Amino acid sequence: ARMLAERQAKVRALVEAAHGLVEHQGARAARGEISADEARRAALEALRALRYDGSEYFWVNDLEPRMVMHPTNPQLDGQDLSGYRDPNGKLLFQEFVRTVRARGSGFVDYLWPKPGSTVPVPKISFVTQYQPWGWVVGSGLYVD
Ligand SMILES: [Zn+2]
Repeated sequence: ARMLAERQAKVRALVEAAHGLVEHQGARAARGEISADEARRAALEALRALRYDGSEYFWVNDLEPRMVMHPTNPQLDGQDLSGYRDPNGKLLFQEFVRTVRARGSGFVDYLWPKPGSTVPVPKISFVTQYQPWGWVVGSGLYVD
């Protein structure tokens, strides 16, 4: 059974929620209520704090690509990701940026550890963009 389109739909749906949260903050900056900086910090505070289905999480990177906020591997924060490869050599962050720059959003598969461990395992993530800040927002499921 497969059965996996359903899980991908749920990831897609949670990432769309994260897109909503980000647009909501951006809109407030646009109307001049908070500075752009406050808006970005409020979005990151919510994304850093949120989990779903237990330990599933969101991260944010920019278009360089450079990490903005990663909640389970925070040592990546501010690091240049161009050239970051998983163990099969995949430039996965470059592929996120190409996908959103070319299609607006979409699924990208790659190898990445589960929270709390270090062995990269098969992952399928939905990534989306918030263009006014040059952000990519993502979340994925672990195939196994
Ligand atoms: Zn509101």
